[PDB]
Amino acid sequence: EEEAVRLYIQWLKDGGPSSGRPPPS
Repeated sequence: EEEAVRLYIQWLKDGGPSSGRPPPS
């Protein structure tokens, strides 16, 4: 991957679109 994901999935590891944050983008 490209950290399309690795900040994402990972953001998603954080809880995705329901994280305390928002997506990688």
